[PDB]
Amino acid sequence: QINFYKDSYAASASKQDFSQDPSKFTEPVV
Amino acid sequence: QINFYKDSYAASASKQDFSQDPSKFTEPVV
Amino acid sequence: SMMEINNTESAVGMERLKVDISALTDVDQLLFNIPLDIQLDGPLRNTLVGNISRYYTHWSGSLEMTFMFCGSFMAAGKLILCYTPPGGSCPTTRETAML
Amino acid sequence: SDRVLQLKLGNSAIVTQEAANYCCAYGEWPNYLPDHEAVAIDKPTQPETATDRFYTLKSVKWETGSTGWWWKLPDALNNIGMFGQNVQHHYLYRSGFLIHVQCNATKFHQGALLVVAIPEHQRGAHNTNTSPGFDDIMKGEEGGTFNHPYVLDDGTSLACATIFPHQWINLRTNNSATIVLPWMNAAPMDFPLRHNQWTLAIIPVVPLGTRTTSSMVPITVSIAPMCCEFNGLRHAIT
Amino acid sequence: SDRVLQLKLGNSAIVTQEAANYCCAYGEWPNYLPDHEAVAIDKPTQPETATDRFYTLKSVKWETGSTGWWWKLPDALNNIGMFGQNVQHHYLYRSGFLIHVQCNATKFHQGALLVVAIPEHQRGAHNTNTSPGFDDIMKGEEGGTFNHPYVLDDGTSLACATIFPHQWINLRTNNSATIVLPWMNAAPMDFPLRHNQWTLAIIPVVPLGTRTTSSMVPITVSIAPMCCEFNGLRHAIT
Amino acid sequence: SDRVLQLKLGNSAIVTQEAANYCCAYGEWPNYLPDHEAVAIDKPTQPETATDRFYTLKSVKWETGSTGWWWKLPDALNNIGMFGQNVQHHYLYRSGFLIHVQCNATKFHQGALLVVAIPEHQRGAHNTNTSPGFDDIMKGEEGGTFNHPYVLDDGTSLACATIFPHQWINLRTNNSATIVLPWMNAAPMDFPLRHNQWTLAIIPVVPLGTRTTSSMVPITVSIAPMCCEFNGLRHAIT
Amino acid sequence: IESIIKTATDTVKSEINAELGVVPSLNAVETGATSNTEPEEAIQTRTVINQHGVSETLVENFLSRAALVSKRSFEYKDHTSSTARADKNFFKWTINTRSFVQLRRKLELFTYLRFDAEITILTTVAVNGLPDLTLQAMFVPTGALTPEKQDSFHWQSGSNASVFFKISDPPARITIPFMCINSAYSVFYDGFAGFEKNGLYGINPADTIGNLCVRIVNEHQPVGFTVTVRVYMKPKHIKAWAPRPPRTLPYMSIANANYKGKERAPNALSAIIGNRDSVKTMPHNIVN
Amino acid sequence: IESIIKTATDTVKSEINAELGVVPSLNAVETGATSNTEPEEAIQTRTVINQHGVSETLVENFLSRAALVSKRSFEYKDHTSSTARADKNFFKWTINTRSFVQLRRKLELFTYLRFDAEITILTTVAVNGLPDLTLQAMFVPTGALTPEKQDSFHWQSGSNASVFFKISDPPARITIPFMCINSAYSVFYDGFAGFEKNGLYGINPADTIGNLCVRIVNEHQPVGFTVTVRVYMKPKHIKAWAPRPPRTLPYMSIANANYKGKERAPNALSAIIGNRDSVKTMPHNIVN
Amino acid sequence: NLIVPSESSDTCSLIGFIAAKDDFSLRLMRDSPDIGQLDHLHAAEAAYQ
Repeated sequence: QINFYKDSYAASASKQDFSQDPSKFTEPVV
Repeated sequence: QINFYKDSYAASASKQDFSQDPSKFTEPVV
Repeated sequence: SMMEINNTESAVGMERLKVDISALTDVDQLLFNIPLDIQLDGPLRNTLVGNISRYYTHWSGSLEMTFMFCGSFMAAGKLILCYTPPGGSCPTTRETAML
Repeated sequence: SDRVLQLKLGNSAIVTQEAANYCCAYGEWPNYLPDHEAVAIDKPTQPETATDRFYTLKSVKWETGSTGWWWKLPDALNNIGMFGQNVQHHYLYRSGFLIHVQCNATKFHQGALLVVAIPEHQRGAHNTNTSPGFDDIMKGEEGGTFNHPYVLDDGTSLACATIFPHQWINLRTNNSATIVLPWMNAAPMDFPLRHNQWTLAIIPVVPLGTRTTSSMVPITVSIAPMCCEFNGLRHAIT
Repeated sequence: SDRVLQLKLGNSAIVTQEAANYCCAYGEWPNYLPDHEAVAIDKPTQPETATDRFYTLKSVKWETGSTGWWWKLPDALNNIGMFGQNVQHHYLYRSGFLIHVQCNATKFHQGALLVVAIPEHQRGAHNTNTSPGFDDIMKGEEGGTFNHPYVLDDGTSLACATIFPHQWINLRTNNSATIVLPWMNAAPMDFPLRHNQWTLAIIPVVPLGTRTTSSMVPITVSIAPMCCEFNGLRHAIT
Repeated sequence: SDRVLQLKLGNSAIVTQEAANYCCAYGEWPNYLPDHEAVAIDKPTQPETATDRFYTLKSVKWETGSTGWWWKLPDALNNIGMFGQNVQHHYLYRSGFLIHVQCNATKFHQGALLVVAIPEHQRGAHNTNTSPGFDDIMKGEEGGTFNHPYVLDDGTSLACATIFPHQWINLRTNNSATIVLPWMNAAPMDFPLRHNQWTLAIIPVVPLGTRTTSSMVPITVSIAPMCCEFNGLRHAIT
Repeated sequence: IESIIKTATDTVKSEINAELGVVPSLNAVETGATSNTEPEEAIQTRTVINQHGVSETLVENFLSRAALVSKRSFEYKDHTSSTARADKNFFKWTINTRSFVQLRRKLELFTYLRFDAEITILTTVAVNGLPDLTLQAMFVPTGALTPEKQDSFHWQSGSNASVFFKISDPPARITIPFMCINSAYSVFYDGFAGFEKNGLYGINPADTIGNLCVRIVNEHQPVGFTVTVRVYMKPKHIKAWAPRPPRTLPYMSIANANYKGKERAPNALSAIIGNRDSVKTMPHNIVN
Repeated sequence: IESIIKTATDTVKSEINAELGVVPSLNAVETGATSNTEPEEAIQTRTVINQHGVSETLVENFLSRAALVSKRSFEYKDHTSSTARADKNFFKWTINTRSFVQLRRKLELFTYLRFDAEITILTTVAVNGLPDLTLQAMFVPTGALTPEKQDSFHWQSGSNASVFFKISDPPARITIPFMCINSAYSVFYDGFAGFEKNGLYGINPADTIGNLCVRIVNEHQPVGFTVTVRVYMKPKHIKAWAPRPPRTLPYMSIANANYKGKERAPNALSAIIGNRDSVKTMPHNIVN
Repeated sequence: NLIVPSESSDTCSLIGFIAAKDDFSLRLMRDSPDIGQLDHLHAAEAAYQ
């Protein structure tokens, strides 16, 4: 959000990755 | 980044100069 | 930048920077082996690749060993310089090392 | 339709007539190391038929009082065939695996096999603070018997072991599990003699039971490395 | 200009600063077996860096009373490195060779080496009707010393041995011969443990002579297989 | 092609037939002080042929037990010729240097010279806290012998001295190093009698060794100032 | 099929299904696939627009909660007479997720983790008035030279990232980056660190962050104080691979996954889940 | 050829090279050039897209880490009976990179440095409760009038840049600019400062920043306190010229580059690198 | 072999160099273990006087 530092790892936590793929676990078959 | 001072030396460290020339050291010959 | 491959006793000062090789009566003899730990103490430590990397912990990329022969112009010889990737012991015979 | 399955790798081939399916582990098929992920700069040897083939391990006797069996990969294969000679002569390897576990019995036997491939199975010893040594982990071709498979020998749960790539050999339904493992390491390649990425684990969740004449029912394991690379050539170690 | 030569094969590389040239034997560079010439139907393993590299043999002491040295290929290399393990694990092989024979002395020494690569060097024993046995032919990594190199140990002539692919190491002029051998067999592939196609032969036509302090002058041989194929995978034999 | 080299500066000229190359130090050729970098406002005298020429220093006897030799610039030249008279009569100078170190022996001798030009070589005395005095640093035309050249007499390393502008006189390969030094100072000009920017350092990394008749092998140094300016004219000091 | 899922999925209505050939309740566990029987396919459902967000189950939100990783009460006094085992006004700490079991079991849910440590160092002080002590927390890499004294010259921090902070200040929070040489922290390392057979099993030093050498910058004061330094690590920018069974048995050590279990159920070796009377006995039964 | 290099360079694949005339492994050290033998040109490589950033090796990032440059514990008490050598509640300090060897060896890697000092003055206090003392750190130029007392009238700071700060506050951070009369700080000064022959060798006063006169603004309190003032310098906006061999031998003094070395290897005079048995003896050998 | 005539020295020398390539990279900066400091350096007390 704010991130006045020069390093991209120093930012806040990226709590926005809503992409999920359960089908590599629930349906791992070919 | 921020630099609310009136002096350009008072700013943060300029960690952006990626220009390098190793050929004045590794190949110093004519 | 020069390696101290001759990091032994009785090599005092500048004799540590050069490796004395001689004529040999036996076949395919080991002359020297070099510890490759840049980050640890050894021949690579007091080098430009070594002293700067001991300001760091994680290092990558390929090295570059250059060996300048300093015999006479009449001196003829041939050497093999085997970089063995790790896992096993330091190879003591040439048949082990040229693989 | 999916009960018959022929797996042609190299000169090896395995047909099976009671198969369930074949599990492409985490939805990932094995591949060679791409250039953007590559780290070792030298050209890797990719033999493609001398290693990419089914190396059949020693069968283990599936019995009543059995607790389990585990083979750590590639530790099961570091001395077998041209995969073993490429392991001993190279510092690095990157190989997926195609585990095909064979275990059949009659239509009167019962039992269930949790054929589960555990990535990075850091084992734990029981009732001691001493870590498991080299001989307790690196069993080689023989594999190891589970001591407490109910906790998978690391304090975890067998009940949740289906989070890993797994298939079941229910002797009622099928007789062969097939798990196709990709390269599962944080590093792109690794040193095979001191690290094992996948650990095939075979566990009697339902024991072998019948009322007929007790024939020996063994469990045969046929692990095929897939998409082998090998960097860092040197002398052999063994 | 042609005196300097760097030969980069695999992880191996050889520079030489007093070279004459490099002889592409019979005007033929090594290649893999094409499909129209192919016989074995299974896919050959082509490791391309584990074998296609300089395997440096043991040096031999070039002396005054020396008669010669011979190494039969691939018999010199059937136990060395990943070429040796591919030989022992496969029924067939097809490989060219890049022989680079190293022998240097001072500018005061004299001598001439006939570095000649003889295809199908059927040796003969002297003053007997018994054929040379297995131990007389298949010396392995050590190689063999010529008994009568003036007739090349088969009743032929050394004087006409330049009909074969050859180079000379005249210690006056150069110090390294380089012969690049193709696959020289009537068959496309062959069984390596009972047949040798090329025989590197090294002969003192002019002996080592000088008046200075007698340093040991050895002859080092660095044979690199080229364009290796291997069909017919099985267990190792050695 | 690059083994022959003729360096024409002023009335002086030096040919050499076994040269390696000539090192333009830090990729920088000497030039006069530009107007945007200029500080002293008066018009500098630029004699351009009375100083821009090879002033050949005294030769030093390259022996077995020798530790090294160093000449500090322009302290080696503050009393020689028209460079010395321009030094004594002016407060400021700005001059690059073209060091050409001559040292030859036979084709039977061996040895290696680290001809290295060290900018701002603040020397240190050994086993004392007292700084080196005026006589220990400002040796003049004679130069100084290294006391501990393995640490370059300042606690640093000889092993890393190749970070400076350097060339090697390997008596096997060449017999003359040539280093072309620019103006290396934080200030544009400086007072020559109390400061030395470049220090030519000549170090026996491989000592002089042979088995023939021990002729005297000396090391001759020919330092040419380049692009001389001189501001601040006054009486001479010496 | 990778898809963006922000809320839990809706439930479509369904009707009476009487169809040959299509048996959606019948599935094959032996394939290893989890059963794809929808609730529409098994029972008769209504239309439900499910607005329940799945955002709190994100692995970023799962693991980015600053949990305790280190805690040392150490005496702050004259150490001229103390033994050469206790903390003489400084402690080294190899930064280690394994010391405290709430964060350890959460990070050992996965095999490989790629996170940035947000180290918060809470220093608190008790008397054996409170002083306003200044503390240095010099970050030393794994295996590098750790200091030997409080006033040793390793604390000058020529290149090691020291953080200087006070007790009266808010707690010092720094961000340790992703510092593994591999592309993820091997939480479990089935293998050995060394090439010889003496190496410790399971401990990959690439998984190890480094040392956290923490001293008190002030000199020794005439009364002794017990200074407790709590270190809180918040994993952030988290990518997580290959989830594992959560550990049921109690931990024995920080160096390995040894197990003993409780003496009785629950969480025992022979019985993880607490026992009941029979398989047909309901423990929490609604008896009216 | 000057080029912008953000990541380490990629490795192209290569094939079997058997060519006369082109010998890329053969190079000439006697020219002084470092060998341009590419890894493609020496051995047979694969295509590697190298994404390793070179940003942490930047000389700005190399030297802009605030390292210790000064440290004085000085008594804070009645100085009416103390000797006329100790700090009577103030200390002058000629600002000097040479006092502490971690920053000194880093700055002595180069010959000429152009940096701005980011001086952070950490003051910490111990009792011989802690007071909240106010400190003045008056920046005096090189050679100018330094104060003689705590309450002398040089501390009024008519033009000298004083910074007034407290112990309870965050540490006082000021920015000393590039204050050399030359275009770079001569880290090594092969020469003399004076025109007469009495001048100190190696010490250029243009390299010297100035004095840092630091007093405690409060009067003397009835109990005595030991106040330790640590000064941390962060070089910034750094331009660096002509790198040097890093110093291997231990430093002897701050005024010069004298050397004695350790008694034995490592870092000794006759032997910088630690000894081994022979040139063909491998010390850390993988023996199984 | 190393083969010299009767007028060259029988014990020749090898100077071994090492540099790094353009592939090379360094990260995770630390202080150097090549230098140490047991006490204050000499005249460091005289920088305060």
